[PDB]
Amino acid sequence: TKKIDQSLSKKLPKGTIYDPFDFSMGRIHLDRKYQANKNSNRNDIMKSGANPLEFYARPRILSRYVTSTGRIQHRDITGLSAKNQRRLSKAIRRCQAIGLM
Amino acid sequence: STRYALEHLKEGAPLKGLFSIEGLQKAWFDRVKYLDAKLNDCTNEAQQKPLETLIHENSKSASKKHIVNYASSLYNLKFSMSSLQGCIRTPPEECPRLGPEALLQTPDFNRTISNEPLTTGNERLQAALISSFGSLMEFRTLLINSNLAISGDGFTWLVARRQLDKRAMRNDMPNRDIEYDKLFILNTYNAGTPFNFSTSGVMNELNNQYTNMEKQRAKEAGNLEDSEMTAKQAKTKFIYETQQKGFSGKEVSYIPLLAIDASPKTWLTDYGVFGKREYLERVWDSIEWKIVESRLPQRTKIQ
Amino acid sequence: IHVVPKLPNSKALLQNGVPNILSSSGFKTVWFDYQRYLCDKLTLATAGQSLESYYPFHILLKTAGNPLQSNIFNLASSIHNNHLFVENILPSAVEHGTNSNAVVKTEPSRLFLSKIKDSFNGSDWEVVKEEMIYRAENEVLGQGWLFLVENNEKKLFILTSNNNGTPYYFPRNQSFDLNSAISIDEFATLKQMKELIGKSTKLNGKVQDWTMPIICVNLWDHAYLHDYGVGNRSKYVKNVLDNLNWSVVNNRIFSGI
Amino acid sequence: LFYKQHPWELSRPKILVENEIGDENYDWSHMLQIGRPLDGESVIQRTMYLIKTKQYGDMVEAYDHARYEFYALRMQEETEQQVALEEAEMFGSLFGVSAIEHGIQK
Amino acid sequence: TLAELLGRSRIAQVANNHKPLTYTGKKFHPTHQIIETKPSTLYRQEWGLKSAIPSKIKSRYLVYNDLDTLERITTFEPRGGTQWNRLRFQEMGVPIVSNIGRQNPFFKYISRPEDESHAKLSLFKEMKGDTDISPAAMKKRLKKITALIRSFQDEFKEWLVENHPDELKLNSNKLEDYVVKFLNKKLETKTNKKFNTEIIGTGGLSYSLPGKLKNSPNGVIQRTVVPGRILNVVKENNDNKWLAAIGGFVADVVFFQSPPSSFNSMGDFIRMKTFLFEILEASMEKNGSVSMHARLLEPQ
Amino acid sequence: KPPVYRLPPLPRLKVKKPIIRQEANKCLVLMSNLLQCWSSYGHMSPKCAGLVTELKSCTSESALGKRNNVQKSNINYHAARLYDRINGKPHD
Repeated sequence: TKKIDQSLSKKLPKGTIYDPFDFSMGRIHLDRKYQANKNSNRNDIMKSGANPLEFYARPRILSRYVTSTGRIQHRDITGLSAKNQRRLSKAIRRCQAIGLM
Repeated sequence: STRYALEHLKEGAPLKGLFSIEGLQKAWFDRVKYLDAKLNDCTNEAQQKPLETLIHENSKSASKKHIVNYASSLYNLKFSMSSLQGCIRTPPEECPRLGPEALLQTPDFNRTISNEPLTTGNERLQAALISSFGSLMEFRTLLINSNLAISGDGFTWLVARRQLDKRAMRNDMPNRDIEYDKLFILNTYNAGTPFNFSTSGVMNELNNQYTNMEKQRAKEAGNLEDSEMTAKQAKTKFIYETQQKGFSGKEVSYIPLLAIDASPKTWLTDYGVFGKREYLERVWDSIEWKIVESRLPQRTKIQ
Repeated sequence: IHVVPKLPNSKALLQNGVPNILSSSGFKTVWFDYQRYLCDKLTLATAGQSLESYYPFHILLKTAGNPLQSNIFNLASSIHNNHLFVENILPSAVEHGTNSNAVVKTEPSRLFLSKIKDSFNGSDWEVVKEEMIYRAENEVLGQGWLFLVENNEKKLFILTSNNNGTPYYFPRNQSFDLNSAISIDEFATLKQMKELIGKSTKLNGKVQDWTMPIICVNLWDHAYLHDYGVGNRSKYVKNVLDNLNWSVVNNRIFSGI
Repeated sequence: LFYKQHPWELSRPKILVENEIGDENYDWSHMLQIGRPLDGESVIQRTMYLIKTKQYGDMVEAYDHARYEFYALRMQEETEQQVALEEAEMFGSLFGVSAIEHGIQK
Repeated sequence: TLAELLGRSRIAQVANNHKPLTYTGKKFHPTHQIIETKPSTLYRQEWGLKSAIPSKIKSRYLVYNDLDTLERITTFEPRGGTQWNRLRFQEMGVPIVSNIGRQNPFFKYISRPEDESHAKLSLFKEMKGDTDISPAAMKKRLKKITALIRSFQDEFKEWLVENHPDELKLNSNKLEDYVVKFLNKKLETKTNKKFNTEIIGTGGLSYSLPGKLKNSPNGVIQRTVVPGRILNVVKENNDNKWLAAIGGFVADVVFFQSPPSSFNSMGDFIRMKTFLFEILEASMEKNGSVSMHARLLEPQ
Repeated sequence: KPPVYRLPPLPRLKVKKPIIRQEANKCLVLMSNLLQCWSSYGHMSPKCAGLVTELKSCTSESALGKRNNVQKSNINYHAARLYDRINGKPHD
């Protein structure tokens, strides 16, 4: 067979430097273990400094912090500060009461 | 031998600012006399053909190497002293001799410049140098550093690649064939030549003789080739060729424009063991850029 | 920091040079100036690195196989070679500064003259010296070194190096000048050497060479120009080989006691 | 700042083991010193000497002046190594494994 | 004093670094200073750090973050492999060139205001170059600056009525120009980001000046041949070039006309084979990466 | 910022059932393939000849082959050895 699963091969980006270890299975496993959604902050409005309570009339943004059924995600998952989690939950509950979410 | 004489090099007179009287004797007069004698003791045609002819005629032959080693050593030495005129800097024999502390001085070749070609009217040479080396501070640094790196005998050349890698009717039109694509710096060691058309491929040619001779002895032995001698010799030959090819074809030649001598013979008498960089600094301030601009071919404006 | 070794009877060396070979000015250039020049450059190249704690001979062996450390190798080889040359041409290795000894008559030992006959097909020492002078003039166009070396087979032979070529490690002997033309026989030697270096299994691609120098002659311009002049290097090599210190050269031949 | 501007200077190995701090006799009028490598610290000590001697007033100007001295020394060394390798191969030096070859094998 | 000595100690020379020792993102340049120990010191677990490195470590190169921690261990990784990437780049003898034809950053050039005609582009970059700034510290750039700029009102309320009164009575198209110049002229004396942390040129990867030719026993080298590896068996999606692994760098390989048939045959194991490449050019991007372009030299 | 959770002083640091990677038996995977091969191409179909030959060799002497991959985890040995050093407990 001339085919390998993507999970068993690492694609080295262009312009990056590499070591011989980057072709091993250890690199594959190490990349899985340390795979965190750290790029969310730059794409996370609520981790930028905006007040989540100003989005109570924008269900599309709020729908990014609820599950498929509408359950607000725990702070352990959202990664927000205590204040933003508190404000975000209020925004979602207010949005639900207005009839938008 | 007036055949190897320059009008600015007069016995008994010093090249002011670079060589003293005792330093110009040893460097040039006492040195050409030896090389001439050795060239006259190897070939009887020394006083018959031009030096550059001997260099390109007896080349690639191991039996005539001594004719070409002395012939190309006297050519390089003349071509180096030809572009030197002198400087207003204090005479080398009146300055204190640099000691060990010189090795700790920081070179200032990236902050200041001096004796640029354009300042003397050679405007076409300055534009070419800026185009190929980026600037005249980059050129000066890459030229003084390349020569300073040479440990023993050698020359640092300012060359101009010839854009006639076609090989068809080559060397038939003294203008259509004298066209330079880009300028470069090249280092030669001992009796090495900066042309590269009469020497390129020597190792590949000798490599192919060795493999054929070994292959014919193997046939006498009666062997079934090898698993990776045909794939290793092939790779060695494929790399030897791909590394000597030109942009279009494989005829890459170079036109000597300038040459700085790195041999200790030139600078040891006047500057001492620690004064090679001082020698190279005074050499830069003693280059007549007119002679260099004259040698410069006409740009190949295919662009 | 690599410092220039102190030489025996240094006050005499700075006043009357080396009798019959170099003058006071000539010896200041070759040793007091050039050796300082080399050691300072070696310190600048190796300071802050592991190589600073190793003697020059060990540095050249460690760096012999590393292409991009050739600059360090050249400096280490030159420093070791220069003190090998300055050591066997020195009036007396012992420091007779307070003994004011002026009678040092050193002559080839019996073991040295026996190995010369064995390895040179019965040729005498005088004839071998003529071959050494000839080899230097025809094989070293520019700078280099002339060595009389002994190999693992107890055979003395003559090796010439271009610029800073070590006698200990054949891949870096630099005995062939590839700037000029080479015969098919020389290309075969180079091709055979390359094959030997490729048979080594070590990840550093290094081979075993047990060659050791016995006599060293500096063929650099720093040693002869000032006293002999351009073109007179054969008169310099003749004087060096005729005024060698044989207490040092004899001690370099392994006896086995 | 220096290692933020020159990230690849980090790739040059540094030895933290001291020899004898008391023996350091350095004259920082020049950047090169006998006994120590040329590295980022050479630039910093040169910058301090300039500000200490009051040749320059602003730290930025002294730092920039030292940086150029550092580039010149770095360029002379990059050429000495390239040329030394080229000159050796031209005299018949042979090398078993190059750095590129070492990486391929690993 | 002891404080003076400490500031100059070899440990002080290493700049503070807390970047993750285990980073799984894109690596473009070295992030940690390599520490080297001699063989003699390695035999005694001496690295010049606070504590002995465990004897299990056989490498002579490491990278560390903290000398000591609350876990009573040193935070280090026994690797020094970014040095071999730099030395392999040096062996390829390809000088780094500017694709924009900018001045060489390693030379003290006499520059002029040719690019200074964008005073309003960069004077406001100080407040507009705030991509990753706090929502309130960036807001402190609005009141803190306003007071500073508002302190020059009297100076600009007299200079403008003494040097360009016509514009004040005709149009503000030129007044805005005099404002941008005024602040810059009154800010060049100031020190706002007087130290620039941007990478300077190659960042130290190469100090080689373009122009020099490589002499070889077989003549001057015209094309640099370097062994490499093809990573993917299908060109980069959306790009007309494949990717190769040459000397610790990932390059974009351009093929003459066709792709060798070993590609289809090998498939996803193409990286298992070594090909010969030619390095066309090498460029440096602002992120600090090296843009190496290669060409798959195929036996012909 | 990622919340670090620090444990109180503990009588032990131990994994109740350390996980181990148990490589699959080569003979059982061969049997699972042969059984599938017969499900598609049919029982005794000539397409499964190689599978049958391989299975016979795998199980010829031992029906599960030479099982020589037994392993035990060392996490509990290291965890108990290093806990006192790395727990960050204040001095006595």
